[PDB]
Amino acid sequence: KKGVVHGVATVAEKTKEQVTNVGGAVVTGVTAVAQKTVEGAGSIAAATGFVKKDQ
Amino acid sequence: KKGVVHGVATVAEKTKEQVTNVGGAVVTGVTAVAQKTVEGAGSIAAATGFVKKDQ
Amino acid sequence: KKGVVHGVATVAEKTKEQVTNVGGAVVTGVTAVAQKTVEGAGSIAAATGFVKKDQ
Amino acid sequence: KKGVVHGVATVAEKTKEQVTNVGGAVVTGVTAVAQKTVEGAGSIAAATGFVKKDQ
Amino acid sequence: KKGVVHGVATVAEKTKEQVTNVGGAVVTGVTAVAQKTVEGAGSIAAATGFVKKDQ
Amino acid sequence: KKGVVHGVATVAEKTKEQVTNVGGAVVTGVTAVAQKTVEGAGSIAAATGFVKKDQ
Amino acid sequence: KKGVVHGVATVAEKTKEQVTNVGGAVVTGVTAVAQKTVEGAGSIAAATGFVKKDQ
Amino acid sequence: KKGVVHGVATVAEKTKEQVTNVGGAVVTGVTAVAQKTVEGAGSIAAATGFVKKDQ
Amino acid sequence: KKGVVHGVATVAEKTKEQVTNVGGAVVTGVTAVAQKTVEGAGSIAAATGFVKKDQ
Amino acid sequence: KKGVVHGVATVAEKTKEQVTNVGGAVVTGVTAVAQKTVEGAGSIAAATGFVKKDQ
Ligand SMILES: O=C(O)Cc1cc(-c2ccc(C(=O)O)s2)sc1-c1ccc(-c2sc(-c3ccc(C(=O)O)s3)cc2CC(=O)O)s1
Ligand SMILES: O=C(O)Cc1cc(-c2ccc(C(=O)O)s2)sc1-c1ccc(-c2sc(-c3ccc(C(=O)O)s3)cc2CC(=O)O)s1
Ligand SMILES: O=C(O)Cc1cc(-c2ccc(C(=O)O)s2)sc1-c1ccc(-c2sc(-c3ccc(C(=O)O)s3)cc2CC(=O)O)s1
Ligand SMILES: O=C(O)Cc1cc(-c2ccc(C(=O)O)s2)sc1-c1ccc(-c2sc(-c3ccc(C(=O)O)s3)cc2CC(=O)O)s1
Repeated sequence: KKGVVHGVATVAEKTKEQVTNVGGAVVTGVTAVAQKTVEGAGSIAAATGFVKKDQ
Repeated sequence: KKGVVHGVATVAEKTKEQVTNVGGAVVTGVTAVAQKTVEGAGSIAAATGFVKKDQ
Repeated sequence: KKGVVHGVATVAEKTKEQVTNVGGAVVTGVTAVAQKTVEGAGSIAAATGFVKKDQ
Repeated sequence: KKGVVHGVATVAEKTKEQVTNVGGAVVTGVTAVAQKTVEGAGSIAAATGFVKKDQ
Repeated sequence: KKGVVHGVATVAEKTKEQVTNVGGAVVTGVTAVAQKTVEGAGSIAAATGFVKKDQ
Repeated sequence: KKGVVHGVATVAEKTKEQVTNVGGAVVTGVTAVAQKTVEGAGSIAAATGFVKKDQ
Repeated sequence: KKGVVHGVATVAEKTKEQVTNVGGAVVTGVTAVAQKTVEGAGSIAAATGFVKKDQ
Repeated sequence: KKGVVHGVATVAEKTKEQVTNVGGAVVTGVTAVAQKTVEGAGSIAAATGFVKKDQ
Repeated sequence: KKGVVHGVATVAEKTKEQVTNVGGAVVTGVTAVAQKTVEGAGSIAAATGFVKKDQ
Repeated sequence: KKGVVHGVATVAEKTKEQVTNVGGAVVTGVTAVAQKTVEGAGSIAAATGFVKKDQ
């Protein structure tokens, strides 16, 4: 076989899960957050996949 | 087989799940948030997939 | 087989779920949010798939 | 088989769900929000798929 | 088989659900929002699929 | 102060919420159920406050 | 002060929430159930407060 | 002070929450269940407060 | 002070939370269950407070 | 002071949390369960407070 990509690719066979991202956010997984009190200014309480590039 | 992509591709066979994103947000997964009190200015309480690029 | 894409594609066979996004938001998954009090100015309380690019 | 796309495509066979988006928003999934009080100016209380690009 | 698209297409067989969007909004999924009080100026209380590109 | 009750009482001051029940059911709280398919014979799908005393 | 009860009482001061139950069910709290498929005969899918005394 | 109870009492001062139960079920707390597939005959999927006394 | 109870009592002062139960179930706490697939006959998947006295 | 109980009592002062139980189940605490696949016949997957007295 032959393949040429510029990116971003994701090429496969017999594949149970696939995610391609440029951005941005993708949530595909099981996630449970239980929480009782959030205070403070300002605290990232429960972050799973996170990116902060403030300018 | 032969394939040429510019991106972003996601090419496969026999594949249970697929996500392609440029952006942007995609939520495809099970997610449960239970929460009782959020305060503060300003706190990211429960973030799963998150991207902040303020300018 | 043969395939040429410019992107964004999502090409497959025998595939249970598919999402293609450029944007933008796509919500296809099970999601439960239970919440009792949100305060503060301004706090992202419960974000699942999120993108903030304010200029 | 043969396929050439410019994007955004989503090509498949035997496929239970499909979403193609350029925009924009698509909501196809089960979603339950129960909520008791929202205050503050201005707090994104419960966001599932979200994109904010204010200029 | 043979297929050439400009996008946005969504081509399939044996497929339970399909959405194609350029825009715009599409709501096809089960959604329950129960809510008791919304205040503040101005807070996105419960957003499922959302896109804000104010200029 | 003085108080004598036989029950069921609920005596208070400065009190935001009150429920007295003998029975029977009382629903006073925020509740959101979103649901897509219920089958089976016979399955309690989503029960919040529940009592079954079949004889 | 003086108090004599037979039960069930609930006596208080300065009290934000109160529930008295003999029965029976009382739902006063925030609750969100999101659900996609229930099968089987017969399975209690999502039970929060539950009592089964079949005879 | 003086108090004589037969039960079940709940006597207090300056008290934020109170529950008295004989039964029966009481749900006063924040609860989020997100769920995608329930099968089997018969499986208690997600039980929070639960009592089964079948005879 | 003086107190005589038969039970079940719960006597206090300056008390943030109180639960009295004979039964039965009481759910007052924050709880988040996220779940993707339940099978089998019959498996208690996610039980928090649970009592099974089948006869 | 003087106190005589038959049980079950719970007598206190200046007390943040209280639970009295005869039964039965009481859930007052923060709890997060995230889960992806449950199989088998029959396996207690995730049990926090649990009692099984089958006869
Ligand atoms: O609002 C728009 O104008 C954006 C926009 C509008 C579209 C419309 C389609 C139909 C429309 C109609 O019909 O009206 S409008 S598509 C689209 C975008 C796609 C991808 C974008 C990306 S991808 C990326 C990075 C990738 C990798 C990085 C690293 O590694 O740093 S950064 C940034 C951006 C943007 C940014 O600068 O934030 S914007
Ligand atoms: O970068 C920041 O400064 C903003 C910022 C920064 C935070 C940090 C947290 C931890 C940090 C650390 O630890 O470093 S930083 S939270 C936060 C914001 C929350 C909500 C905002 C809203 S909500 C809204 C509208 C809602 C409804 C409208 C209608 O109807 O028009 S407009 C606008 C905005 C903003 C705007 O465009 O003005 S900004
Ligand atoms: O003790 C057991 O055997 C029962 C049992 C044992 C399990 C184990 C799991 C792991 C174990 C291990 O690892 O050891 S054991 S799960 C389970 C049951 C689930 C649901 C049941 C239902 S649901 C229902 C009705 C619903 C609706 C009705 C209407 O409308 O009348 S009646 C009745 C029953 C039962 C009945 O009274 O018959 S029993
Ligand atoms: O259905 C009923 O008949 C029971 C029932 C019915 C009532 C009604 C009220 C108004 C009604 C109307 O108006 O119609 S009916 S109250 C009540 C019960 C309270 C407490 C009970 C307990 S407490 C306990 C244990 C405590 C500790 C143990 C260890 O350590 O082993 S076991 C068991 C039981 C029961 C059991 O054997 O399962 S049952």
